[PDB]
Amino acid sequence: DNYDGTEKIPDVMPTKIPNLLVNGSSGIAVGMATNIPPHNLTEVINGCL
DNA sequence: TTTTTTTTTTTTTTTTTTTTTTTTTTTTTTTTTTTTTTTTTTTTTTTTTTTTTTTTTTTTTTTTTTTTTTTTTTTTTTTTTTTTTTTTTTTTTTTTTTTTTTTTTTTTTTTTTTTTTT
Repeated sequence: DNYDGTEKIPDVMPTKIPNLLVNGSSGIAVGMATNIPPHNLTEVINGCL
């Protein structure tokens, strides 16, 4: 449920694409900090297979 | 195949101008110091009956020096003109209202790289 409690939000998307490796990410947390480069979708799917 | 003319951007560094850091003078601003106002009470001042011996005004008459007085000639007063100040129509500029068009900034958090100082 959302902040008001009047509507629902997904906890996680049911992805088919490996979005983390594919599109990458970059963010600055208080203690941690992530920096993940993008990747090619065909190569990542071959690795998954 | 060798040799000859011309064209411009650079070795440029110096003159002129512009931009950017500076600090004397009249207009603000916080402080201390002197003018205003309200209570207590307090000896002290001040309002009001009675008696009293006083000292200045009103019977009457006197004069003299200020009140009569006329007249010459000044000189303040009034007239016109022009300048200086005051005051009010006129104009200009700016601000606010509510729907529109556009934009612009300050910080956390981590991790890695430049970019100065020691």
